[PDB]
Amino acid sequence: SKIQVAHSSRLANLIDYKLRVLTQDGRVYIGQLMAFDKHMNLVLNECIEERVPKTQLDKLRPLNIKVEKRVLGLTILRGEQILSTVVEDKPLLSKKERLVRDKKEKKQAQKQTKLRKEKEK
Amino acid sequence: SALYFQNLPSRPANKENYTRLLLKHINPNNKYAINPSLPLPHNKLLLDDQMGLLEVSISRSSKMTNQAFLTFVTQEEADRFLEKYTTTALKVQGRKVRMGKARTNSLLGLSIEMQKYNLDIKKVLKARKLKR
RNA sequence: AUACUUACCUUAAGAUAUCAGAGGAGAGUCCUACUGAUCAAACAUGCGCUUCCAAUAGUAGAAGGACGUUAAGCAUUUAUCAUUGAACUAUAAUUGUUCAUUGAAGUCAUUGAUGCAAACUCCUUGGUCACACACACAUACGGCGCGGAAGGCGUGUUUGCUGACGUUUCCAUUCCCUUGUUUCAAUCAUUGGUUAAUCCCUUGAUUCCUUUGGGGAUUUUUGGGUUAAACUGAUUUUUGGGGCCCUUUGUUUCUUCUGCCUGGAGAAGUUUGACACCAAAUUCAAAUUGGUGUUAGGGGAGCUGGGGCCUUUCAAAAGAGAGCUUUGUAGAGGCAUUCUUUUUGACUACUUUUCUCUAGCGUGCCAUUUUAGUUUUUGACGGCAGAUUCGAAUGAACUUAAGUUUAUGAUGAAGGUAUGGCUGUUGAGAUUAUUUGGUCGGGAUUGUAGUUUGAAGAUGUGCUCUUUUGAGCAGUCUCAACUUUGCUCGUUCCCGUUAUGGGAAAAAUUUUGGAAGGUCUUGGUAGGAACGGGUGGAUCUUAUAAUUUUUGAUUUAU
RNA sequence: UGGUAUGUUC
Repeated sequence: SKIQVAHSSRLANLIDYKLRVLTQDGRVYIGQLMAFDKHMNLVLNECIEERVPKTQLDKLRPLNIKVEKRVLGLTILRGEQILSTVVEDKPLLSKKERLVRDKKEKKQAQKQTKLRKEKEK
Repeated sequence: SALYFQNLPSRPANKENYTRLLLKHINPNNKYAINPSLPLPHNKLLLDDQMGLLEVSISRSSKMTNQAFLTFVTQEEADRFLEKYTTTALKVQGRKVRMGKARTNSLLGLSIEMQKYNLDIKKVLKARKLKR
């Protein structure tokens, strides 16, 4: 889908990407990751869960496929019953804009620590 | 048998993607337009599309970034093209195109007509005179 | 907010990339602002790299959807079991048919569910960008504009996970304009250049005076100095016109106040601060406490990091001088000699037979000389025909004029000019004769003669080993380094001399690394370096291969 | 050698 996912990136670098994560059933969840852990428990913002019916599976066996989509919103999915994750869609704001946003967050956090040091005195 | 197409979209950075786009916008539900990741056949001096549309030709030169050319099987397919549309703006990505008969036909047109190679040698000599 | 009581708890460890070598500490372990290599992270930086970035010369369209409509669209499929009564098909827990009493749960949904298919409408995204509405291409497309988004590859610097607190008897320490943009015209001021007047220093030239030399004036010739009458590039104050935008929806969104569509503004402040808002008990308002979010964008001077080009200087490598005849030294390597006998293996010559280009001269084959022929060249040159043209300079004709044709047509340029050809000249490629030359026997079989090795004798100078024809060293041969003598070729310069030698640079020039300057482009501009942690977050190992993910009961098969 | 939460008085 001409996204060109990064060639040397991991889960700390794939954050806030619109993932298309596959499970053991095939119940594909599409949404933005915002956190993970050692067991790969993924929170998913604006997530949608898509499946294929049993009648559509005969047409899928060797065209249009009518998938069943349900809307989950902000969910938190476990890492046991998942199989694979890919990157489907890029986020809204770019890498330089995320860098400027992270510098603003660091400056705001340093200002908050200076405010806590001023309130402690 | 070359046709000059003018007021075409400017910048798709790949040439074969613009070829797929143009063969999609000439006729819907084409064999090569509905299926991506298909190797485009090259025709040297094979029918590629229906209604006689043989191939296209674009370039990245700064003087004619928008407009391009197309070539067919023969003059009868071009006459059928201009008799099927008959002064009607065919739709592409956002704009209305305009077609015409070019003052100089394609080199593939010379390959079709002469085989029913000196002009390539003349063009090489003209390029040698221009690059000097 | 202080003071006190009560309820719960008081901590799994070890470490921060890997390999090789050297040194230190009393086989094993630790350290090195120790050295080389790999890898990781950060910041810059470049690869004619890879993909994408939506009409406005219109009322569209690309990607993703509608958890939107037509749509109760069209075609199909299901909507509980058991006992008994009046008939009953009947292997069942009377299954099947019509009616009912009773018994346990009892998805809603049948406008339901699945499949199929078209049209309409609406949402989120973009460079809705700078020039032009243009004749390119077999080496398939001049990817040689300003950027942005995603990614690959390559180079340089720093560090070996990163961030807060404290200390340093550590370094640090800038500003200016702007809060719709752009263009054109008018006016003031400033800077840089050109022309002349009051002019001035030097000089090519003109004129006059005077003592070889100099002085007066002009050309302000050449360069510079004073002043600013005229012209040109740039900045700035004000006014006016034209184009676009105002969704900036709280009318610029950095904040506050005033204020706005006959306009787009004015004033103040900016990171130990300020502004706006939410929540509350104190019984209006007001005040107090806990949090949230903002403090922006563009341009310019200075400093600094990095990328590319050019110039100056130093160090290193080739060029530099090389090739050869002679001497001495000594390095490496190889073997020392000769005859006879035997004929162990090889080679040559001759005999017999067989086969082969023809068994032999010639013929034929091989080299190639362009001497000649034939043939070929996106070969080259010149010219002819489509008009050979163009520097449309000039003359003439057709013609208002333009345009066309033709000449002055080699004075200069375009291979010819063709999108059909052709002429003549020249070289090169192939063949044959020839300037000429070489070649005409080879393979298989049989025996002999000659040379050398396997072996025996005599030998050849001496040392080590040894049964010995024996192997190593002095011996001898060949080659490389120093060294000298003359010849030849030769980079540059000089000299004997332009034959050729002598001397010097042992050079001019190419590359790499380092030092400096100029120009093009980009980023940053207020925090940074060291140490300390009963510091916080990340990464690895073991608990942890056993019910909680991660060391398996999800390919539905007996 | 401590932390979290809660209730009274100033």
